[PDB]
Amino acid sequence: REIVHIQAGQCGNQIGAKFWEVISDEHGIDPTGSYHGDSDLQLERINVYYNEAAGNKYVPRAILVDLEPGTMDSVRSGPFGQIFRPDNFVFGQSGAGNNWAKGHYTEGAELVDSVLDVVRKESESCDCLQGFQLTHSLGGGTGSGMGTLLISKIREEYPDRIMNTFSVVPSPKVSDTVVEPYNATLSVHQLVENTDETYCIDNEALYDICFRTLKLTTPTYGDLNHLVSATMSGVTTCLRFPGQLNADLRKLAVNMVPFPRLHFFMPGFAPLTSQYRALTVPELTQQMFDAKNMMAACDPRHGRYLTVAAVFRGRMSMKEVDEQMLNVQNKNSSYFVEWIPNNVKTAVCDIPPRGLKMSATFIGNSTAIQELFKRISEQFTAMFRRKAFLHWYTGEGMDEMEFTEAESNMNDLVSEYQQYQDA
Amino acid sequence: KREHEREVIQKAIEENNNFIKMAKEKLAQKMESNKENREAHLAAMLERLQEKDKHAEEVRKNKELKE
Ligand SMILES: Nc1nc2c(ncn2[C@@H]2O[C@H](COP(=O)(O)OP(=O)(O)O)[C@@H](O)[C@H]2O)c(=O)[nH]1
Ligand SMILES: Nc1nc(NCc2ccc3c(c2)OCO3)cc(-c2cccc3[nH]ccc23)n1
Ligand SMILES: [Ca+2]
Ligand SMILES: [Mg+2]
Repeated sequence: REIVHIQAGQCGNQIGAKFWEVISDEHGIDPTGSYHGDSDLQLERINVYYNEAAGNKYVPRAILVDLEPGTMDSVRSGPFGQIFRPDNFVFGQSGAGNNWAKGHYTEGAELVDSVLDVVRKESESCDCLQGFQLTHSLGGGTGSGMGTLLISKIREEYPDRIMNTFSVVPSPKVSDTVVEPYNATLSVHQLVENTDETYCIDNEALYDICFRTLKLTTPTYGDLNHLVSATMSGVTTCLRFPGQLNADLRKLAVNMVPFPRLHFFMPGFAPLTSQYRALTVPELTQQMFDAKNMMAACDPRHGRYLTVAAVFRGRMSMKEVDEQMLNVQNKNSSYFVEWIPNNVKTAVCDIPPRGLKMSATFIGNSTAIQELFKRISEQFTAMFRRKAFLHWYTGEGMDEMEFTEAESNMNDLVSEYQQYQDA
Repeated sequence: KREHEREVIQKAIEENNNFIKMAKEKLAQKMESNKENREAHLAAMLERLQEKDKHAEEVRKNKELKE
């Protein structure tokens, strides 16, 4: 039933806010929190993400976290900013200076208890909490360090609930500081241990999509975050609308994750919008499987698919959908592991997103994701072999040993992906 | 994991305090040693001048006992 949403830091809070705008529009909820839709299908499972307050008001089940105030002031002034509950804003003053150790061990620790109090108050009033989703980046200090601290405390107090993240992975092509590879390696180590599902969103890929396909000479953060919000809408559609299926986050996890550590998913979206030509089912199918629509900069022909979910939205022929999904599997069979039968699953929702007649969202558990971690590992090593920029971290109390251990964990994850790719 | 988190934050506190301590003691040693050296320089100069005044007295006491 109920999901609790958490957004931490600058990146996390910008994409989180965009997510709430898009889905609030789909459910017919305006910025004041009043329902003005045309169809009972919009409200029948509204309670998954929204609480009902007095006056038939709908309030997002959302907690907003940062170590500095700036971005949460921008949220509060943003177009839908009044819809969030005021008591759910939890912010410090110091900042974390793009420093994972400040987020995880010093500045963040002072705030974490007050954040957990609000989480507990939201969970306490849930009829039947299914679990949690977190939005954050891995390259900074607050979302990365404090986000993974939060993940650890939530597991300790709610050990049998599902913990899911949408995680933005750094790239030198879109970079704020040189230390991003350190912060990302430290964070992945935590995710391998403490999440059930992590959507890998690579700023490299989002940039290449804006540049090559959508034709934009200077992509802003706003342009990248538009794709992210559309993808997240796609991926939560099956819980959010009456589509026959009787599912919860745990049944989805059981269907998608064959080994506990290999739970990092590659998202995609079709069609890519910045037009009027409607799109045939063959075209949706061909484009959703195309490398160029993937949100993690990995070649799926360089690995094999452990599992795939496809979600189609809009009015279309289910016969034709089945035929096209079968066509792609039968003609490209070598990229799908033979030892998990029937590992491609398909959903259809009648309600299309805003501004499109037909769309498709892709979720892949592919061994080609090892390419992303290798990237990060090389950037890590190039600095760590000379200890460059380490004094920022040891000054907050960390030893070199912790860096060596994190590096080892991530090289092991890569080796595991390779083991299942050669089988 | 929680106990490790406590050890990290305590190590950070400890290093900041140790830096403050060592800078305070280094400064105090320097500012004492400099005072002692300067005072010794001035005391040697004054002592040389007083030895000069003593010699001038022995000279006038030589000229008197000549006559
Ligand atoms: N896609 C995307 N990436 C962002 C955004 N803001 C920051 N980043 C990236 O996230 C990393 C910086 O982390 P940031 O969120 O600013 O740090 P924090 O505030 O301490 O959590 C870098 O890789 C940036 O390129 C955003 O709005 N969208
Ligand atoms: N694992 C997994 N798969 C998904 N895709 C669709 C699907 C349809 C039919 C299926 C199926 C999967 O698996 C077997 O039948 C979405 C999600 C998700 C994640 C995080 C937050 C979420 N809020 C709502 C949903 C969701 N999580
Ligand atoms: Ca403080
Ligand atoms: Mg930043």
